Amino acid sequence: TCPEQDKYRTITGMCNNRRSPTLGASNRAFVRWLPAEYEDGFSLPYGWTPGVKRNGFPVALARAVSNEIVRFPTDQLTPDQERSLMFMQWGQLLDHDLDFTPEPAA
Amino acid sequence: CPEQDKYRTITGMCNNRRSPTLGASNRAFVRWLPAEYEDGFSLPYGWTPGVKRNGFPVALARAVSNEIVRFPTDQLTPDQERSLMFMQWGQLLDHDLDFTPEPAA
Amino acid sequence: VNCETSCVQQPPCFPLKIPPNDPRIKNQADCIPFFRSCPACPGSNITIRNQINALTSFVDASMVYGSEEPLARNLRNMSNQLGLLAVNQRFQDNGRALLPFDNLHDDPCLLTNRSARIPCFLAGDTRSSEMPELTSMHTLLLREHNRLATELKSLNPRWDGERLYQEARKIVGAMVQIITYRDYLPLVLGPTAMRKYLPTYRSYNDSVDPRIANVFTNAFRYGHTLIQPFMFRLDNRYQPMEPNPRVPLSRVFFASWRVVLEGGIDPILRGLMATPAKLNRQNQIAVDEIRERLFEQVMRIGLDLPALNMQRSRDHGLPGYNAWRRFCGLPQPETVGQLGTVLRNLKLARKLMEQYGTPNNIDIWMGGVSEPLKRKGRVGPLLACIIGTQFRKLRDGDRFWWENEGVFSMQQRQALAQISLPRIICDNTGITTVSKNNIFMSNSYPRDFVNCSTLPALNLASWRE
Amino acid sequence: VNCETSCVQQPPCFPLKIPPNDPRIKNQADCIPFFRSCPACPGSNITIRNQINALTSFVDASMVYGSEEPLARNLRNMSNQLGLLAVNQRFQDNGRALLPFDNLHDDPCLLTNRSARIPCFLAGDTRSSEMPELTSMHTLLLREHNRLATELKSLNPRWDGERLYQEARKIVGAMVQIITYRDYLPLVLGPTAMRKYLPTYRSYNDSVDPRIANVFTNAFRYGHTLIQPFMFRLDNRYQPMEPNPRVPLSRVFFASWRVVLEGGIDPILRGLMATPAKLNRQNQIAVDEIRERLFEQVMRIGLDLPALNMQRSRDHGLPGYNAWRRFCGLPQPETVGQLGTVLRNLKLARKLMEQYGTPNNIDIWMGGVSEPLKRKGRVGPLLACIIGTQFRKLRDGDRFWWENEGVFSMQQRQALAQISLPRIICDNTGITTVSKNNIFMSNSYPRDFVNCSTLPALNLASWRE
Amino acid sequence: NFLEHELSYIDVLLDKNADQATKDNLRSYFADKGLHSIKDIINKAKQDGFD
Amino acid sequence: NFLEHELSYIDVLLDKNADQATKDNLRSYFADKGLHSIKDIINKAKQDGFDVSKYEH
Ligand SMILES: *[C@@H]1O[C@H](CO[C@@H]2O[C@@H](C)[C@@H](O)[C@@H](O)[C@@H]2O)[C@@H](O[C@@H]2O[C@H](CO)[C@@H](O[C@@H]3O[C@H](CO[C@H]4O[C@H](CO)[C@@H](O)[C@H](O)[C@@H]4O)[C@@H](O)[C@H](O[C@H]4O[C@H](CO)[C@@H](O)[C@H](O)[C@@H]4O)[C@@H]3O)[C@H](O)[C@H]2NC(C)=O)[C@H](O)[C@H]1NC(C)=O
Ligand SMILES: *[C@@H]1O[C@H](CO[C@@H]2O[C@@H](C)[C@@H](O)[C@@H](O)[C@@H]2O)[C@@H](O[C@@H]2O[C@H](CO)[C@@H](O[C@@H]3O[C@H](CO[C@H]4O[C@H](CO)[C@@H](O)[C@H](O)[C@@H]4O)[C@@H](O)[C@H](O[C@H]4O[C@H](CO)[C@@H](O)[C@H](O)[C@@H]4O)[C@@H]3O)[C@H](O)[C@H]2NC(C)=O)[C@H](O)[C@H]1NC(C)=O
Ligand SMILES: *[C@@H]1O[C@H](CO)[C@@H](O[C@@H]2O[C@H](CO)[C@@H](O[C@@H]3O[C@H](CO[C@H]4O[C@H](CO)[C@@H](O)[C@H](O)[C@@H]4O)[C@@H](O)[C@H](O)[C@@H]3O)[C@H](O)[C@H]2NC(C)=O)[C@H](O)[C@H]1NC(C)=O
Ligand code: HEC
Ligand code: HEC
Ligand SMILES: *[C@@H]1O[C@H](CO)[C@@H](O[C@@H]2O[C@H](CO)[C@@H](O[C@@H]3O[C@H](CO)[C@@H](O)[C@H](O)[C@@H]3O)[C@H](O)[C@H]2NC(C)=O)[C@H](O)[C@H]1NC(C)=O
Ligand SMILES: *[C@@H]1O[C@H](CO)[C@@H](O[C@@H]2O[C@H](CO)[C@@H](O)[C@H](O)[C@H]2NC(C)=O)[C@H](O)[C@H]1NC(C)=O
Ligand SMILES: *[C@@H]1O[C@H](CO)[C@@H](O)[C@H](O)[C@H]1NC(C)=O
Ligand SMILES: *[C@@H]1O[C@H](CO)[C@@H](O)[C@H](O)[C@H]1NC(C)=O
Ligand SMILES: [Ca+2]
Ligand SMILES: [Ca+2]
Ligand SMILES: [Cl-]
Ligand SMILES: [Cl-]
Repeated sequence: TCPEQDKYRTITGMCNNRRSPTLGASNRAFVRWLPAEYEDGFSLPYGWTPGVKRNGFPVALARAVSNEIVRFPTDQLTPDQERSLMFMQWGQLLDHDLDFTPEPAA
Repeated sequence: CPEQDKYRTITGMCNNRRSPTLGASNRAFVRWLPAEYEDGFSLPYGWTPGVKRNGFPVALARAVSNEIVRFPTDQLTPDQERSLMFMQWGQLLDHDLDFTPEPAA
Repeated sequence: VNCETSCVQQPPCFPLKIPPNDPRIKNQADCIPFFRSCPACPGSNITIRNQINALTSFVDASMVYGSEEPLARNLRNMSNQLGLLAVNQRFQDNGRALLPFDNLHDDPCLLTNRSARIPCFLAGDTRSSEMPELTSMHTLLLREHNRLATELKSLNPRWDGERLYQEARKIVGAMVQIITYRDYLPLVLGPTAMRKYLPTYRSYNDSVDPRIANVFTNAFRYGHTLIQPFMFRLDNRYQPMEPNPRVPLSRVFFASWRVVLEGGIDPILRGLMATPAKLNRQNQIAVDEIRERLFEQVMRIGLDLPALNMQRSRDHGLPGYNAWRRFCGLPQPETVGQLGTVLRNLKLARKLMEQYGTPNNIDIWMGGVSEPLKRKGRVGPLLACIIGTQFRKLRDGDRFWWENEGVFSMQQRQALAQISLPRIICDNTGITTVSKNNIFMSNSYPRDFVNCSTLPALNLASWRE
Repeated sequence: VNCETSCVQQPPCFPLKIPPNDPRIKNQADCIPFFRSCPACPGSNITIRNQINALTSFVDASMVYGSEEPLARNLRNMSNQLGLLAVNQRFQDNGRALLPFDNLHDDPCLLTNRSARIPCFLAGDTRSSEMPELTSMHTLLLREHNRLATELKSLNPRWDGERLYQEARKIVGAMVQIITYRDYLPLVLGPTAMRKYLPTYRSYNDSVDPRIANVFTNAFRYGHTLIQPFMFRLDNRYQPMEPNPRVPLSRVFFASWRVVLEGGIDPILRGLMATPAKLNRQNQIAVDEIRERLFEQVMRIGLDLPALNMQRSRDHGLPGYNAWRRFCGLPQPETVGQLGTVLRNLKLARKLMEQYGTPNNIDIWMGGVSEPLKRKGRVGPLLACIIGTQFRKLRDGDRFWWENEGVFSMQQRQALAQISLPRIICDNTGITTVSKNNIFMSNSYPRDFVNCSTLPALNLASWRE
Repeated sequence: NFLEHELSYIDVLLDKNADQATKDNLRSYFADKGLHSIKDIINKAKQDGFD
Repeated sequence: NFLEHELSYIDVLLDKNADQATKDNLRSYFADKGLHSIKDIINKAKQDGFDVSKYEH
């Protein structure tokens, strides 16, 4: 069980929350703020089976959305007058302190 | 899930169309608070001897029952404003909502 | 390990150990047996163990129809196209139907009276035989389903078996929701929690999660404190029934032979209407029959149901009393003095601290049922919040809720509003005198009683094609 | 297991299909490769599939120290009791430390320049080498740890290696917290959302779940709309550095050889402070270096990072835009006209409905980044609620939050309040002119810059014993 | 396992006077359970303790 | 997998003029990796691709 006295964090996050010692610890499931939405109810994502609609409408291919909505000509990029590129890098650095979602290896 | 339907399915599936297992049977319970286990993830409090819960020893459940729940049954107070059917409808309703399976002997 | 006979604490066992001062079990090497609930994801070093609900959460009469497709077909009468539920072929209750018999390996009902050889019953839920009073209710709803299917056949001769079954099931389900929310829950919670947690129904909300919460499976055991230590049976004049009118509960558990061979369900339904529940009080929480002699006839040792409740909450990893108070928005006592204020009862508060050391550790059922009851209700504010919250999600989150537009016609809803549990007892038994409306409150004969004729039947005219 | 090369949809693969008349990928039998995220309970017919966080959720500098025990020892210098982190043994950046090298099964930094033979780096997070900008931040915090551990040895010569490592680790974790919640987040959310979701810290609340939420791993990808299409490097006087001053990002991914062999981190850090970030605008969401050419040098085809984000949200079963609006307490548009008012942009609303049919199905990232930015923030209302809600839990729920009583003394707290990222860059590089605070706002040289002197250095005096 | 009320369905399958619509639906019911011929149905009832 | 900077540890274990406390602390570090002797450390570096040619004796 978690030691009654604690000077430092464990590496894995174990024993931060003493009543529930895995909360925030590593190699644990994500919490869900909303229940998952999957084609079959429990494991297959929307876009898996061809012809299966989502909430009455066909599933848009992600790459199609990306072409029609995200694409823009590179020469017209607007530079943010009030943010440095360090604003961008801290976000990625900070992202990599909070979460990494493993996926299988090739 | 069928876009049109007049009747409940027997398993509860497809009540909720965006998330079709919610309320269906043979699914995990939902947790309104994170669980509290001795090792964080599986062993209940009371399992390993000497292991306290939040700074205090775990009371044997039989001993809580003996010291707090027990009373002389002849002194029972009948409820002037409730019938035994009030009790029994509770049990039946319970059995419409949850059954937590155990392994068989 | 064989949890029912060994006292070794190996998986899947988690037996209750015995204190040295025990008033019943004098051997500390003994134990009360206990199987951990099945985990939803066995042997995982990643997920936090959680438990499984084998039933549909919705208030849909799934204890009559089953919650799995194979079971639900075995409960149907498949020898014609009348849409009926299967009934016992060997026995009847003065002509009326009885539930069919299940075929279990290690049938406990057989152990309660070896010579009767009456097995456990087959119903939508596996616990139908645990108390003959429960069995009675099951039998009653099975006879109602069939009575409706017969009536619908008269209105709609062209309808096939499936339509007749689905249409009667839909009605029985609405009756259970109507009796539950109109008549039962207001008397559990009281008016003030009823307003707070079950405000007027507006409509189906597909973002309400309708699942049963883990803690609800413990909190809703509040009803163990209403349990009377006898089964009462009353004759047609509401007097004690000639053979054994006052049977200790330790001799009726799993006694399905008493339904079949000792008078059927009428004397039991009469005893349930004309006998008061037990009042839960801080110094009278639960009776020795469930605390000392639970399942004494079908088990090596009598179990202790309040103790099982607390062991089970630890098995499920539920948080303690104060965490649930915080969840509900209620003050969280830290000292015995503050706990005394929260319970309006300092003596009880001292006993709990001696056991638990801190209110943080009080098991939820023990905290829940120690709290003083809310006005005109039969739980305290913690259980009211857990129970009320749960039944609001099952209502707003049910696409087939009976008042949701499209499920029933405006006319069908007008007719269903008229149903009552006393009326279903008239239509499906030999009882001609039943409790006045709010059967859950009426409890004394003859003051609280009325002739069946004075009650309006369910009019199925608007179910016609 | 064939996901990178095959296009057939069998587990664990979920490749993205190619639409007709695609600007780049002309063959529609081709695909963009995609591994489904690992389930938390593999093979279950009971549990709703969830994914895993391999990292500690806390803001604890686990990108420096690691989140598993053996890794965390592998990053440490076990040749002495100075409590240092391990440094590269073959290369240096003008004397100063570089990250050590990792020994991977399939090393992708070796493919970016075959003659350089510079593998990927070893940090507490596996993604360290994805961008030399990222690598530079990882290197700078490694150096800050060793600098503190050296300074603490001066004060307390009797402290052994573990005590030194832990205390340095503790401070670095507090600096990542102070920078994040005092300087970074106010500029993401804007002042209004910041008051609402991150009110003034009171104390630790052990009932606050500090776990990362599944949706957060997709919402915090807002940052991809800030990515500029080049890497900028600047000499000691903040002018273009001589080798390659503007490198296309499609030629820096996993290009660890650029840190080792092309001047180190000093020029990258300067281009980060002296270059504006990209502005997210509804018609300029993300650049084609990441939409067309992501990881082009180390794979059979360049990826589409916005598209990956959207497929990933589907892999994780996340609900769509309107369900997250409802969650957040924001209105849920039904029609194109209603969505045009939410987005204050009807042309883009129409495009989203053309693709998705209903705002219920818009993917969370796409709907989130389409929203108009909050005043003085770089996210819209929906993303503000998710990001803010998450970081309040990581603060209130962290027993080791630097401001929580007992973690640091009152004096060490007053000292730590003086730290800042420009100071950290001065103490650990050859950079001698840095950004005025706030570093994330300051972007123009020399207007927004100052000498390494006007800035208060950290006082470790109150760490003596 | 086999249920006692399913013995009455055998009485219907053997009853030569009942209609084929009824017998067909019962043979399907038992077929879904793995009992494809009247010999298989009987032997399942006996196997599981009946007469 | 053996890491490149653990090659520096091998030299500290082979340096005869080295603090005995620092050498115990390294042998203990390698023991948690399942490497219980100096030769077993050498062979893991060898198998994981590294130049072991100055330690073949
Ligand atoms: C310590 O932190 C606790 C967590 O707080 C959350 O997270 C932090 C970071 C902040 O964002 C904080 O603002 C958050 O609330 C915190 O405990 C929380 O306290 C609230 C309020 O007391 C609790 O809310 C109450 O919940 C009950 C139960 O319903 C809840 O759960 C069900 C199932 O999820 C949902 O259906 C509900 O929507 C609820 O979420 C409600 O019945 C109750 O509302 C009723 O009562 C209020 C007040 O009378 C009425 O206005 C309503 O309309 C209803 O009539 C509250 O909603 C919350 O459950 C609880 N969470 C936990 C984990 O305990 C605690 O107070 C903090 N303490 C300190 C000292 O900071
Ligand atoms: C349909 O039902 C939806 C669910 O309703 C719950 O269940 C029913 C049965 C009732 O009990 C009902 O009262 C329950 O709320 C319902 O959606 C819900 O709507 C509320 C109100 O908008 C949402 O609350 C908002 O949550 C966000 C995010 O924080 C939440 O989750 C985190 C993570 O678990 C917790 O830490 C928080 O405590 C929250 O629970 C909050 O940021 C937000 O607070 C800000 O909200 C307002 C205005 O902005 C102000 O108080 C402050 O500025 C707060 O800082 C709300 O608390 C809830 O998330 C949402 N649930 C779901 C599942 O979507 C919906 O409205 C119903 N619709 C109809 C038509 O009936
Ligand atoms: C176990 O269950 C048994 C039932 O299977 C119980 O057996 C019954 O117990 C009662 C009470 O002792 C007996 O009642 C007596 O009956 C006789 C004569 O009855 C005859 O008529 C009935 C039908 O009306 C028939 O069932 C009998 O076989 C006889 O033909 C009276 O003279 C007495 O005054 C008294 O009424 C039952 O007869 C008896 N047998 C049956 C088959 O019911 C037994 O009590 C249970 N054991 C325990 C420990 O609970
Ligand atoms: C909701 C519930 C549960 C848990 C169900 C689940 O999810 O598995 C249990 N009870 Fe209790 N009960 C039992 C007996 C003999 C009763 C007398 C008829 C009885 C009554 C009763 C009432 C009135 C009630 C709600 C108002 C109620 N029950 C709810 C309820 C016997 C048991 C036993 C035995 C258990 C399992 C104990 C364990 O091992 O954990 C039980 N009930 C659980
Ligand atoms: C939080 C997050 C995640 C999810 C992490 C997880 O839980 O697994 C991803 N990103 Fe994004 N990012 C990538 C590159 C090349 C970047 C340039 C340096 C970059 C920046 C960036 C920032 C600024 C940011 C937050 C402000 C951020 N990232 C957050 C973030 C590349 C990727 C790739 C590739 C992925 C995985 C895509 C997939 O297959 O699902 C990714 N980032 C995820
Ligand atoms: C399916 O539904 C049919 C029709 O509703 C049920 O049929 C009926 O079954 C009962 C019991 O077998 C019969 O009742 C009795 O009659 C015998 C003499 O035949 C008598 O000895 C008994 O004491 C009792 O009065 C009834 O005649 C019979 N009717 C018909 C039309 O078949 C059938 O049992 C149902 N099957 C199941 C599994 O529920
Ligand atoms: C690949 O990496 C090599 C390093 O091995 C790069 O070579 C540098 O380039 C200069 C100028 O062309 C050469 O004189 C040397 O080989 C290197 N410089 C020094 C100072 O040694 C090479 O340019 C890289 N190529 C690409 C396409 O990335
Ligand atoms: C899920 O069901 C399939 C099909 O019946 C079966 O092959 C598989 O073993 C099941 N999975 C588990 C974990 O029981
Ligand atoms: C350990 O520290 C010493 C002394 O600063 C240094 O020379 C050596 O290279 C370090 N070892 C590693 C593996 O970083
Ligand atoms: Ca149900
Ligand atoms: Ca972390
Ligand atoms: Cl989520
Ligand atoms: Cl719960």
